[PDB]
Amino acid sequence: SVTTPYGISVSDWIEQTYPKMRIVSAPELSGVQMKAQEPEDALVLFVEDVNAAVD
Amino acid sequence: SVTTPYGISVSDWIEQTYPKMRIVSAPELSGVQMKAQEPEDALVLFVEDVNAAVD
Amino acid sequence: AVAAAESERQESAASEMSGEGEVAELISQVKAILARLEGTA
Amino acid sequence: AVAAAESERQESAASEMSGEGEVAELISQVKAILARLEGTA
Amino acid sequence: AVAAAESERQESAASEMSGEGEVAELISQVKAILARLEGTA
Amino acid sequence: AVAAAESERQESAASEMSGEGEVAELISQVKAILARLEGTA
Amino acid sequence: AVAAAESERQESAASEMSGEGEVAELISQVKAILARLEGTA
Repeated sequence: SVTTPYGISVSDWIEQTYPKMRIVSAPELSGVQMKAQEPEDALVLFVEDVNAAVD
Repeated sequence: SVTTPYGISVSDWIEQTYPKMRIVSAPELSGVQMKAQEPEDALVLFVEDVNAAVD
Repeated sequence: AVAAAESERQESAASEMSGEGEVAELISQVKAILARLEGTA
Repeated sequence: AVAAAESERQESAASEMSGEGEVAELISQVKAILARLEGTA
Repeated sequence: AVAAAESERQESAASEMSGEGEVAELISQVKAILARLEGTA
Repeated sequence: AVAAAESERQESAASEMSGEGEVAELISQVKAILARLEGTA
Repeated sequence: AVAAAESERQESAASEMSGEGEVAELISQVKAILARLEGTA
């Protein structure tokens, strides 16, 4: 929801750039690692399914 | 309906950020409390319903 | 009956949520009606 | 009542507002017609 | 058919209107076809 | 069917046009299917 | 039941895509149901 100072959110950028991009948020992806005491948060970008025709 | 000086409303930001967020305005939610003489106006964000399968 | 009531209810909710959300929810309810039409026949 | 004059009144109204509201009301009227189609069968 | 020609014209016009105008005219014509579907049965 | 294959090709092509073009082409194909439904009955 | 499973999985997938993608996927599913309705009759 962070917006550039003119009013375009990161969500708007995704909508106008990757319209069919599935976006989910999971509690277990927060604090995956600890650098020294700060719980490192995670982002995972992955293809869900791949068609069986090509391979 | 208040905008940035470049033509993006708060409603537009909600549209592009939380498109399915219900927005209602109630007469009884205005002037809920008193600071000293100024009727304090309120905002309540809440989940409507929670599915019963999870719990 | 109960189905129609639920439809009307979700419709009034889908009238108070932005424009993209409203259009998405209305199209989803439309598709639910078409799925019911398929189920009848 | 007549169910047609009200439909044209809603059509005029929807065409008179802005684009998102017009598309929302048109899909709502489409849903109403689909629900009446379900009710007939 | 007369109706066929009418629909074809509507399409040609909506295709050369802008995006929201097109997405509104197409749903208006879809609603017209749905009204005809209700009328026939 | 020939019509089925044609509609599949239309969908595939629409999937690569931008969002407004996507929704316009999909609604146009929906209108074509509804017109064929009217023609059958 | 297979078509219902496909429709519900596609609804869950399209729920969290952005607004344009959600509308596009929902309209594509609506058209799929219309094509199936055409095939049945």
